[PDB]
Amino acid sequence: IVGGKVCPKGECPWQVLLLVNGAQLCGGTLINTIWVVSAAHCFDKIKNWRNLIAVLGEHDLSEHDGDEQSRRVAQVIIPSTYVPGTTNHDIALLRLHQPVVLTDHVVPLCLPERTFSERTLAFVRFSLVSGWGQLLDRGATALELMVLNVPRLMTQDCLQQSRNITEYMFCAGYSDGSKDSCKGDSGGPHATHYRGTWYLTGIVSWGQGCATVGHFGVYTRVSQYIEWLQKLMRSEPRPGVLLRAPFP
Amino acid sequence: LICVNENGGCEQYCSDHTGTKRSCRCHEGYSLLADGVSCTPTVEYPCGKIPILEKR
Ligand SMILES: [Ca+2]
Repeated sequence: IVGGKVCPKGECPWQVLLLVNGAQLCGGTLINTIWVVSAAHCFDKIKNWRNLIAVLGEHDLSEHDGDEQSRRVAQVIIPSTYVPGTTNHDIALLRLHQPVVLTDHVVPLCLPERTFSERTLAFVRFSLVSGWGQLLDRGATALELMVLNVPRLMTQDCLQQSRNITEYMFCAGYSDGSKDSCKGDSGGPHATHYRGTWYLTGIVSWGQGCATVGHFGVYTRVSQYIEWLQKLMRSEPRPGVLLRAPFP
Repeated sequence: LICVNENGGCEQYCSDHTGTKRSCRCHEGYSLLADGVSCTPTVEYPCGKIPILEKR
């Protein structure tokens, strides 16, 4: 996160930390006790699928306080329409091997319904993005979780404000190279507040470099995937670690 | 009535039937108040609620 502040411990209870072999890989969002939404591109070059870990309750990466929670990722589900190496349909549904135990520090983010999210949330101006990614383009990632409040644009206004952006995405952020999300933040939550409740509206995806002036952040439009997400969450687990499910 | 405008006054989800007939709902872990629009938590950690801020 470039141009943000530290998320006070506990105020980003749904944020997830994805690790490969112990290494920081990506961020993700907890939407239930066994389900984590992330970003497809985070798995394009995955090393050993049998070393994928999700960490809930994490805050400061240099200290263990007992609130952290570790679970093995049992399955990573990706829409059929996703093309590795590209950016459209950048969404992934992870199934934890065992459930996280909800506590004051581990809480799921509401996955809203299609209608509510398209005609009401999609219009809330400011939302939050978080992750332990780079604090500057070509800079070092963060030790403490970062959060940044960014403004969502209209697909039309985004294109023009820049002289590649499907309807499965939406822009948000700022063009003055001062605020944005970076690599390390991919797969993290774009969360919207409405009537006393946060909901998942975007997934940190790609974007021309990090905090690149003249550019906005691109986030996967979650709303285009609620039904996909739900059908899978209500299905029975099929063998295999990496699975591609049809989309729509 | 139809709940397309202002979320039909629902705290969370709503859906409008026939004409003038609408119904607000809540995400799991919540229940709809007698009020008709408000959702109140039914479990210890409802989605989208931040315990440290909630508990004040
Ligand atoms: Ca820690």
